[PDB]
Amino acid sequence: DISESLRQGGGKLNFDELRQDLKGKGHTDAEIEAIFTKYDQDGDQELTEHEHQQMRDDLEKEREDLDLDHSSL
Repeated sequence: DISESLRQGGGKLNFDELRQDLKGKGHTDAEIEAIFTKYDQDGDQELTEHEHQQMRDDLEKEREDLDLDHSSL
């Protein structure tokens, strides 16, 4: 509940869809679209779960800790 939205916040991140998470922040899409490419975490922002499924391998090479849900203190 504490974390990201649902359709976006729980599936895939897309520039236009990532907005579902961060709807309303920048001025023109061009500004945000470019800015993220350099400053965004992944510089991709437009990738669905289906595409993510095929392309990168995060968990292939990463170990999560045994957490419960959200716990940012």
